[PDB]
Amino acid sequence: ACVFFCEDAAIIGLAV
Amino acid sequence: ACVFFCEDAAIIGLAV
Amino acid sequence: ACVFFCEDAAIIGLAV
Repeated sequence: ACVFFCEDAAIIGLAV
Repeated sequence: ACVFFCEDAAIIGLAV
Repeated sequence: ACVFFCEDAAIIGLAV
């Protein structure tokens, strides 16, 4: 998978 | 939302 | 195209 930068607070790396 | 980095060259941050 | 940081393990930028 990939690292998306998404709001989750703050914008963080998110594994998608 | 998530930040995507795409070229138009120049890279741009795309807000989605 | 858009650049994604994806596992390929090492995480590599892919330009989709």
